[PDB]
Amino acid sequence: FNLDVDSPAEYSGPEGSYFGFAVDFFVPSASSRMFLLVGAPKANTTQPGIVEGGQVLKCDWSSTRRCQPIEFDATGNRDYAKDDPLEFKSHQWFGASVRSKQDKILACAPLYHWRTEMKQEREPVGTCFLQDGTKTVEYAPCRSQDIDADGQGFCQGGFSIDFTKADRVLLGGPGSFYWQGQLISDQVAEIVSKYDPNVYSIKYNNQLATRTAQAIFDDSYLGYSVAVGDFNGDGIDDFVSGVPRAARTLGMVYIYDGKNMSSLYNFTGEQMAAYFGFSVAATDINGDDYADVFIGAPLFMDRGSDGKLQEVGQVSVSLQRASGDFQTTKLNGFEVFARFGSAIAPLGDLDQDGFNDIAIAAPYGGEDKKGIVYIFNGRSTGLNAVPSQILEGQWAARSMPPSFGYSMKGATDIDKNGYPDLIVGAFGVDRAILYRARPVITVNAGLEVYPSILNQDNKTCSLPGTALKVSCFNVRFCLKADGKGVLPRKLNFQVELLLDKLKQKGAIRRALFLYSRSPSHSKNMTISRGGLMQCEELIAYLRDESEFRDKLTPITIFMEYRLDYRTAADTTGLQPILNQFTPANISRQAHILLDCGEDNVCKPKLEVSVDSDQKKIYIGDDNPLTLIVKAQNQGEGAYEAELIVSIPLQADFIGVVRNNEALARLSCAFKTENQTRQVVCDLGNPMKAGTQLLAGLRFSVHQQSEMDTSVKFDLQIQSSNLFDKVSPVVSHKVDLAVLAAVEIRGVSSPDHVFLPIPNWEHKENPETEEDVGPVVQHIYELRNNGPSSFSKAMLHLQWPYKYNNNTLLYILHYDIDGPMNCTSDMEINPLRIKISSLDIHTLGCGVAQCLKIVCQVGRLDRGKSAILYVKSLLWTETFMNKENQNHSYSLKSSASFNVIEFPYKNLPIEDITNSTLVTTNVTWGIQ
Amino acid sequence: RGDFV
Amino acid sequence: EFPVSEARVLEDRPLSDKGSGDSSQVTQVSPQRIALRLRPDDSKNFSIQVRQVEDYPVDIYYLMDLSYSMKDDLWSIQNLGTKLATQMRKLTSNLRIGFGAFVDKPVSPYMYISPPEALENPCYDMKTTCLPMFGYKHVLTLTDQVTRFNEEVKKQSVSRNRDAPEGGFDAIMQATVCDEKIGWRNDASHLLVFTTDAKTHIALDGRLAGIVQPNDGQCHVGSDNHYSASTTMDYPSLGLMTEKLSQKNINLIFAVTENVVNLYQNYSELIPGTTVGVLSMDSSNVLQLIVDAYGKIRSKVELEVRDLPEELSLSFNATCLNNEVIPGLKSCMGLKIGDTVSFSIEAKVRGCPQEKEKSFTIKPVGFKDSLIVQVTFDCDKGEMCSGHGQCSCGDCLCDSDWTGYYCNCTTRTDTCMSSNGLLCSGRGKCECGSCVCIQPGSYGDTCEKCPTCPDACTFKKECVECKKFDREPYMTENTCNRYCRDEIESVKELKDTGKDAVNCTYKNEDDCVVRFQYYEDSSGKSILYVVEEPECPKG
Ligand SMILES: *[C@@H]1O[C@H](CO)[C@@H](O[C@@H]2O[C@H](CO)[C@@H](O)[C@H](O)[C@H]2NC(C)=O)[C@H](O)[C@H]1NC(C)=O
Ligand SMILES: *[C@@H]1O[C@H](CO)[C@@H](O[C@@H]2O[C@H](CO)[C@@H](O)[C@H](O)[C@H]2NC(C)=O)[C@H](O)[C@H]1NC(C)=O
Ligand SMILES: *[C@@H]1O[C@H](CO)[C@@H](O[C@@H]2O[C@H](CO)[C@@H](O)[C@H](O)[C@H]2NC(C)=O)[C@H](O)[C@H]1NC(C)=O
Ligand SMILES: *[C@@H]1O[C@H](CO)[C@@H](O[C@@H]2O[C@H](CO)[C@@H](O)[C@H](O)[C@H]2NC(C)=O)[C@H](O)[C@H]1NC(C)=O
Ligand SMILES: *[C@@H]1O[C@H](CO)[C@@H](O[C@H]2O[C@H](CO)[C@@H](O)[C@H](O)[C@H]2NC(C)=O)[C@H](O)[C@H]1NC(C)=O
Ligand SMILES: *[C@@H]1O[C@H](CO)[C@@H](O[C@H]2O[C@H](CO)[C@@H](O)[C@H](O)[C@H]2NC(C)=O)[C@H](O)[C@H]1NC(C)=O
Ligand SMILES: *[C@@H]1O[C@H](CO)[C@@H](O[C@H]2O[C@H](CO)[C@@H](O)[C@H](O)[C@H]2NC(C)=O)[C@H](O)[C@H]1NC(C)=O
Ligand SMILES: *[C@@H]1O[C@H](CO)[C@@H](O)[C@H](O)[C@H]1NC(C)=O
Ligand SMILES: *[C@@H]1O[C@H](CO)[C@@H](O)[C@H](O)[C@H]1NC(C)=O
Ligand SMILES: *[C@@H]1O[C@H](CO)[C@@H](O)[C@H](O)[C@H]1NC(C)=O
Ligand SMILES: *[C@@H]1O[C@H](CO)[C@@H](O)[C@H](O)[C@H]1NC(C)=O
Ligand SMILES: [Mn+2]
Ligand SMILES: [Mn+2]
Ligand SMILES: [Mn+2]
Ligand SMILES: [Mn+2]
Ligand SMILES: [Mn+2]
Ligand SMILES: [Mn+2]
Ligand SMILES: [Mn+2]
Ligand SMILES: [Mn+2]
Repeated sequence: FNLDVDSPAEYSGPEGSYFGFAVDFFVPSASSRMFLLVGAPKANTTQPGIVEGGQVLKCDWSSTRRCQPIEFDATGNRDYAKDDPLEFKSHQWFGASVRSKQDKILACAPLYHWRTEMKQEREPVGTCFLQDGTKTVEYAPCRSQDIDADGQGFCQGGFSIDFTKADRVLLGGPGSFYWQGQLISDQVAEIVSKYDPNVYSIKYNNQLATRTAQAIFDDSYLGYSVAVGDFNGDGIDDFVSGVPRAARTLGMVYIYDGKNMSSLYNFTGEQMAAYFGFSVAATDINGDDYADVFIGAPLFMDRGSDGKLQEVGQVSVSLQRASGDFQTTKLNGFEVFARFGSAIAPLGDLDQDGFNDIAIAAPYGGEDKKGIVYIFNGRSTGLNAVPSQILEGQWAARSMPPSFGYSMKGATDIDKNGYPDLIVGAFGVDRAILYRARPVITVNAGLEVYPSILNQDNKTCSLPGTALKVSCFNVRFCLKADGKGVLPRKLNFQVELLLDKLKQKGAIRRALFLYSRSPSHSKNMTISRGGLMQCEELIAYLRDESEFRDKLTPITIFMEYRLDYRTAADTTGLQPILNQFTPANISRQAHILLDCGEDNVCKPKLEVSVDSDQKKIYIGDDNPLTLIVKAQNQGEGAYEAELIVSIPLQADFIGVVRNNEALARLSCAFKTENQTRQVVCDLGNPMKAGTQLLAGLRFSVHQQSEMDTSVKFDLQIQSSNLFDKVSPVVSHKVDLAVLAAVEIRGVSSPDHVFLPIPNWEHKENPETEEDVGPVVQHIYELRNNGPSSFSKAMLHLQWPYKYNNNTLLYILHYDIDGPMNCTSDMEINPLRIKISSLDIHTLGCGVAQCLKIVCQVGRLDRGKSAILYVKSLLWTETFMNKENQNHSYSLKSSASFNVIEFPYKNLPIEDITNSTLVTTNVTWGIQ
Repeated sequence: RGDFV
Repeated sequence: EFPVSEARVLEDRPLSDKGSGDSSQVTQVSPQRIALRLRPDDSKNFSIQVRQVEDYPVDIYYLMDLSYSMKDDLWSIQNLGTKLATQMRKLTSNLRIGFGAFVDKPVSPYMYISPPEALENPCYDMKTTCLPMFGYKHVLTLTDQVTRFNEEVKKQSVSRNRDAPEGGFDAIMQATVCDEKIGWRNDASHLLVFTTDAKTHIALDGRLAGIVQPNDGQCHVGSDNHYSASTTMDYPSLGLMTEKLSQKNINLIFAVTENVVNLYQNYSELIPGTTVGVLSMDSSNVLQLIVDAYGKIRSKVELEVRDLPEELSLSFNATCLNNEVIPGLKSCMGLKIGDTVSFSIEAKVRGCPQEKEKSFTIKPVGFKDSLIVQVTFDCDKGEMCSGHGQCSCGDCLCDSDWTGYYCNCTTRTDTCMSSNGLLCSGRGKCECGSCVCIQPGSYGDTCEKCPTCPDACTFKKECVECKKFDREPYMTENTCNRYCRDEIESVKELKDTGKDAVNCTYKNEDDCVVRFQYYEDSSGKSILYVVEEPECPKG
């Protein structure tokens, strides 16, 4: 949450060189001090005939700020023949990628072109350079016998790179094959040991690489982004990479094995052209020691308030769970075209609170697209979604956007203070900024006044001006502070005490300070240790009763305080800061003795009462609940009375009521502070005797699953009275109920067929639907609406099969949707009739042969259904036009259901049943 | 593959 | 005691299907300009009518992918001059056409990197002498002569690069922001057809090429009629396109080949107001998508606010079908060119801010016509009003696009819209951005799902008994047009072949059994075939 923003190390570079397109920390093993590495592609070099070859520069945080290039190549292009170069280094973008482990640092020129060993070419195969103090080898895993835009001809390996814990390099190259992409991990010493300046295509032993794939995977750009951490069960690091153009521009992020180089997991974008994968980064954001994946989609479009698409950017935070799988969330940008997820750079534990941090950057954000860096914090639960601080670019434009924040690195404390720093880079101006983390002190306040209950007529102390005995009371204010890292020993403070502050401009400052009759006294102080708590105290009086009135309105003492600068380290002087969520004040309050009397001490009799308004709440939705409270005080005046309403985990607090007349509008305020969710209500500070109240408290519980037969609340009044301080604790529970409004809907496809029947023929031994008749279809759906779920039910279907040995509506085959298995008491489609090729009216199972179909159902929650799809054929033998009056039939089928089991045991339940019929009427159309 | 097959 | 006015300062009136404004200055939005004056915490309801004026003039710019893969889809592109003209004549008196072509960023990975220096004139490592790649070239400004168009369009040929994706979004952009060069008439219906063979480069793709600068939505097409910043600046994003596309009141059409359709369909779902048209049979043009597209483009009227000050929130009620009045909406679909509509806006501040003109527009997308509204205002420890969710104090004062006591309810209706574009599949009402199905046995996010709903042969039935018989409810409601579009057609006594459709049967009030058939070919084309000559009782 805090890093100095007043004096960050500002480093610059040549104009038009993109100084800051890639940044890093160089911390040598053989040296006490460390440095900043700033890649600056486009930067001209002394190399013979090479234009804009680029160059990584080593910067001195020696507060000198001079940055001189690091010698990597120095040579120019090699030849294959006379005036027929082998390579073309000019405009290779060397420095586009920069990575340093200990003394060794990898750098690359992703736009390095190479004429194949065969024909006159010029393929952007890309190359790197690996230095180690003096020794320097060239790593170009893509420059090989495998060429052209089918192999690694346009690989541009080096586009993104990274070192694994156990020295191995993850390198990425987007253009391999046909822009499919490629990841190639080679162990370091192999890259050094196998270097041979006479081989343009070196073979490394234990090399891991991702081979060519199927054509449909072209132009996916695997290797645009690279990050690495442990995802498989265990071991070292596994390869994580963003494929921005995967799944038809949706994007994806592939995770591979650090051993096999086999696929572990995959992530997919949700919106096309959003660039899911432009930026990836793995880090353990919640101190459970599991890497968390972070993908970036700087072109994501969320819906603004007005619900109109907005291109603001989005970062996907996937927390790694124990089981191997993840728990992901999202996090959108704030300004449009800012490109929020552009660069996700992990920091150390920027406040040493014991959890990790990270910073996302919207480089084209802010006023004047100067760019903004948002730093977020880690916590037990995961990542806190609110930007704890925002770094803001502060450079002009000059040609194109400063792109401040387009690149950044942080995870190393470049100095004294035990806090990680950060380097943000802005290539649109050719600069890089080092922001140092500031030391965080957590300080504790203390304030308590000796007499709490001041006594009007008590003469205890001698007034300064004139020797009089005024109502005396004393007030002390202790203060302990604790640091972490470099800062301690000299802690200078500025505490301030205020007497009776409820008195605004009205100046009825009822309490005053002794040696200087005033309600406003200030003091200076010091300490050091995290347990060492220096203290102090003062003497305040209560002016004579004759000069003011009150009837008791607590005399509240207010202690505020502040730190000062000139408290930290030599280098620039890096002043600390109080922890993020630390209140600078503390109030304690006095109460004038009044109506306590001869017994002399107010001993109040508190009692909490509550009713059973709406005795139950059904499992599922958010049930509206109201508690009708009754806080009484039958004893003396209870100071700082307050109702404390203990609510479970299922419940939640809406407010009081106000929509009533008989109920009071308490000053209730929900507060889970400790491992207890509470309501807390002002029952009036000096809750006078015989004060009876009655208000309503609005809640809404969801459920805690089968969680017994009932949820419960705990009620009790408290007060700051030394005697009879509280009321009894009163528990109020409500029963969980079961309600599942299940129902059975049914329908017929042709719900009516006209018998004249278009061109049909009577077959001796039919063999197809056309030969049989039309297709009558019946759809049966069992759907649970009631809030409560059910785990097992029974569906029963009665079908109109035959009438006097004659088929009518012959079932061919049926399908199911949802959690249901079915069974026909008769073989369906006994004549194997397959698809395609070259009593007056109603016919229920009561007056016909029955083809029954029994279905086993099990668990249709909240709003889920289950559906039977019966597909039959009218036999067309509903055909006796020779005698009587055949004319009309109502082919009726019917289905019933009986819910027979719920997940809630020990909860009252009644069987749910109901049925329905579905008719298909065949009538002689014209007759 | 590419600007062709 | 608080004078809150809204005097209508302007009033040209909707021109009656007058495509050509012979000194009549065509207008399609009636209130041309109102003037609000506001008390602190006050509202003033007003209205606006918009008309799809008949014979509105059209411009049609053709952006053609001229890379080596379109080779099979060309020449008969003579069609354009001729085929646009004719099939569009029946909709406009004034039609200007123009076209440009593109290939890809003539650079580093995309371009045929000089392998043999003899290849700055491509596809020579195979031989066909296809000329060099270019990026985006503007060949012909929007004009009257279709013959002059018919020809310059035959002169064009395929170039060639190596990447499957082709950019061209770069073209869509320049075509939009280079109004001068392109000749976009601020008074005509602007169209932009995008014909392509395959994939496309989106924004960020150009990092490979070493390009790290964002598209400035500026016009960079000078005298040589070539996008100059092509090689120095990335491809434009869906957002910038969207934005510029809507500002310059231009309509993007995606006339692309089959293999790659669903891609541009999915792409169109993100650049709302964009339509996709299939271009495959042989290949040079087919079924004049343009016509069916322009028709489609002008099927709905959607109001779009521009420059509205934070303080005042606008609520809508749109009466689309004959004084029916649909609340909480600001778009009407199903319209045929010529129909008129009206929405009632209701602006409202929340404690009036500081004075100034603060004018702002409200206009239907695609049109120049706009109702400009000049606003003015007459203002010369623990607050329990809460419960959270955008609820301010004094006692809950919800922000813009948030209603309800607690302020949890939304004015948004976008999340209520179906695949077909109808609010809740036409079976329920949007309630706080969420449908609550008027349950004919349905459910589902947008009440799309309803397996127990009756066979289609019941919904369509009412249409045949209206469109082909003049006598059923849908007619008895005057709503048997915008509400029963489809496309009926009296089949020749015999039933069709396409066995991937259904054929219905029923009895009309005249006790005769009518026989029809619902079908859906390629643009999802709804088409009914009524058996001319229903079986009736003989005697
Ligand atoms: C590196 O030097 C080159 C020239 O030595 C600079 O750019 C070249 O300058 C010529 C002459 O003005 C221009 O045509 C081009 O800008 C470059 N020439 C060619 C052939 O491309 C370049 O700006 C310098 N780079 C930096 C980062 O300073
Ligand atoms: C992650 O996604 C990729 C691509 O969709 C999957 O890789 C493909 O897997 C199939 C099945 O073996 C192969 O035929 C293809 O060659 C693979 N293509 C590529 C580019 O890798 C991969 O299986 C997915 N990984 C996981 C863990 O689901
Ligand atoms: C002392 O009183 C409170 C600290 O408890 C400060 O007032 C606000 O307290 C709320 C507590 O939730 C914070 O959200 C606000 O941000 C505080 N105000 C400010 C300006 O930070 C108050 O400022 C403190 N100091 C003084 C002199 O009263
Ligand atoms: C099928 O026909 C039957 C009657 O033959 C219809 O069921 C009911 O029939 C009685 C008897 O006249 C009527 O009074 C009821 O009004 C009918 N019910 C309904 C819902 O109309 C039934 O309507 C017909 N169903 C279909 C799908 O054709
Ligand atoms: C079965 O269906 C519904 C409950 O979901 C009830 O059915 C009756 O309800 C209405 C009559 O007042 C109508 O909608 C129905 O036609 C009517 N049908 C019957 C058979 O009563 C009924 O309470 C439910 N029965 C059970 C046991 O759940
Ligand atoms: C926020 O809006 C919701 C909209 O659904 C409202 O909540 C309702 O939820 C209950 C579901 O059983 C209804 O029965 C209640 O009538 C209603 N809740 C309340 C307190 O009235 C409501 O307006 C808002 N939610 C809350 C908790 O107030
Ligand atoms: C109903 O059945 C199908 C519905 O798709 C249609 O049948 C026509 O197409 C079939 C497939 O090519 C052919 O096998 C049929 O011969 C043809 N029918 C006729 C009359 O030519 C049509 O909609 C309906 N057919 C009938 C016979 O009612
Ligand atoms: C590597 O070997 C194979 C290939 O994926 C696989 O079965 C195994 O789980 C992988 N991991 C290890 C540790 O071998
Ligand atoms: C007498 O004086 C004070 C005056 O406030 C009174 O509250 C208390 O009873 C006595 N003080 C002490 C220190 O006992
Ligand atoms: C297009 O989107 C739909 C899903 O909404 C589906 O057809 C498929 O996932 C996408 N197809 C293509 C080619 O993008
Ligand atoms: C929307 O509903 C009608 C439409 O005229 C009218 O009440 C007003 O325009 C809107 N509603 C309110 C409450 O103003
Ligand atoms: Mn591992
Ligand atoms: Mn974790
Ligand atoms: Mn932390
Ligand atoms: Mn530090
Ligand atoms: Mn007492
Ligand atoms: Mn192409
Ligand atoms: Mn083609
Ligand atoms: Mn290309």
